[PDB]
Amino acid sequence: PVTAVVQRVEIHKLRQGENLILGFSIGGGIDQDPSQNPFSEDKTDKGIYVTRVSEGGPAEIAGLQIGDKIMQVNGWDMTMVTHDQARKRLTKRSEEVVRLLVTRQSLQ
Amino acid sequence: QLAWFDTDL
Repeated sequence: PVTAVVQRVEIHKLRQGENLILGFSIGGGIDQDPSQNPFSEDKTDKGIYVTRVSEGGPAEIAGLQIGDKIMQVNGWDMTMVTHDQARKRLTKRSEEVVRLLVTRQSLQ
Repeated sequence: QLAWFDTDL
């Protein structure tokens, strides 16, 4: 049985003109083959995983870690979305602060 | 068919 430990990470986007940046990369999504996930516990997990964190970027200072699984973003579930949907949820230009619920640990 | 891949944000 799986019990995920979730914690929060608040990222403050960087606005370089018309260029909004979070400073991290995401992989996964229900439309992608999960057997290829390089972090996942269960190779059938189609969740959204953080694959990279940019040095000196907002995500780094916020505490996001490579390998973290994104469960939610500003209230929106991220457990069963397509890669594109995941991206759209994390790229709302009108939002400056993106609040995340992530898991980098299981219980036991 | 579609492989696992990542995108930068």
